Amino acid sequence: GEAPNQALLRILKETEFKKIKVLGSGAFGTVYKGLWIPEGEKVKIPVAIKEATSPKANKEILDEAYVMASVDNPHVCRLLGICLTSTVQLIMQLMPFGCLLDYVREHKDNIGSQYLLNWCVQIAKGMNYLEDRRLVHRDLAARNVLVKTPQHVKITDFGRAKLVPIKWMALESILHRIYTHQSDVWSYGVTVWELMTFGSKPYDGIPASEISSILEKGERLPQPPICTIDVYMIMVKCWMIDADSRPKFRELIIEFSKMARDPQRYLVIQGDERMHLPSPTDSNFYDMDDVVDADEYLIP
Ligand SMILES: COc1ccccc1Nc1cc[nH]c(=O)c1C(=O)Nc1ccc(N2CCN(C)CC2)cc1
Repeated sequence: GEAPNQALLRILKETEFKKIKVLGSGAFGTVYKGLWIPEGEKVKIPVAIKEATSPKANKEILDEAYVMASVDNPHVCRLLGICLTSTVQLIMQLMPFGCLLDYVREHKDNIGSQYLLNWCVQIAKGMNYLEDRRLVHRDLAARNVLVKTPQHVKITDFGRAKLVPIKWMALESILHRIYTHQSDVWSYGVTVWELMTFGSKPYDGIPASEISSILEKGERLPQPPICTIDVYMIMVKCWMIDADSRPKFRELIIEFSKMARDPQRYLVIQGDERMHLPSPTDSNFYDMDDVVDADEYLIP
């Protein structure tokens, strides 16, 4: 029926890696900056470690590990391994610039049309991969897209991924709890809106209980000032009542790619092209000796 999931679950030793500092915290626990130096490989891999102990919380963190180890794409956050301490630790690739939501907010005056459209292509690619792997994300947002380098973003948070965030949810999802890859398209449309507005909160001030009826009436998120009808039309198509009428991720890759070839024709930003963002060809962009990124460190 279904193909056997031959993914390898890597078990890392507590002594094999160290916690440098705290990146962010919440209700789940906390995410630490860290370094992983495996066995005797003469490599230092920059990592992010996701840390009360209870049997049900450990099932939830192990389910997230299962899903995360069962993915491999340049625009998806893969699980490097797990550490079997009192409470299970998830070891993932360090995405130094953090989430895209906080990134667009903090760097607005330096974010141009090329970056914005390149991000859209990259998220669509990552999402289309999840669709190929028959994986419904169920929590796509600009807060769940991480920045490796300003020119490379990846999809994260598989704590909801299967084979509530109302303001990102499709109408069928709010009303009937139906989650399809076309419901992820709605969440993608909201994500694009989050980027195009440089981090605005969707339906700000409106309570989540009012959203259901608002979408039912025919109301949608407004057109960002930088958005041409071409880009907004896409966002709107992601928000159709008929899930089948919404675009497919493979089409979103195509659409945003054509636009990324001539970004100034599709996004009107004041002082565009003269805008600068960190590049791997910059001064002190990165002990430092023997540091390899996880994307270049393959197999045990
Ligand atoms: C799976 O856990 C997550 C779910 C949703 C969003 C983020 C994460 N955490 C992950 C998961 C994997 N890799 C990472 O690097 C992270 C992560 O959060 N990294 C991360 C987060 C924040 C930062 N700073 C960016 C600059 N800012 C001013 C201060 C914080 C740096 C790295």
